[PDB]
Amino acid sequence: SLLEFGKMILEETGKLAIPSYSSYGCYCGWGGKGTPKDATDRCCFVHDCCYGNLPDCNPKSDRYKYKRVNGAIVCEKGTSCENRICECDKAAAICFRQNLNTYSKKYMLYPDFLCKGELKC
Amino acid sequence: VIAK
Repeated sequence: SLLEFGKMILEETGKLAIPSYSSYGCYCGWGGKGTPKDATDRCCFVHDCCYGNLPDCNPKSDRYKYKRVNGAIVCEKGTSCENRICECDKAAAICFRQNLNTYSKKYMLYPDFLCKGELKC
Repeated sequence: VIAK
């Protein structure tokens, strides 16, 4: 659930999920269209696509459990939806951390009309 | 704590 993804973000990047990742580029927070504007935005695009392969689950509200062996994210066994939601989130966080060095403030609150074109998952 |  969003509860988890967001604390996972915070633990990983050091930034708060809502301001920093809730409205970035074209795909972070409201995804529907356009070309992702960067790494971080692409992370969100792969993330939205990951949720996409789970039409019968509920990403934002279904809670899963996870632990850290050392720095590593390890998803604990739950329902099949929960394990798979957890795997999509783990990816996004790592993806966010691997591209922190190019995170740009100019893509915060990015206007909708500047997101043009479909891109296939 | 995030998005959508």
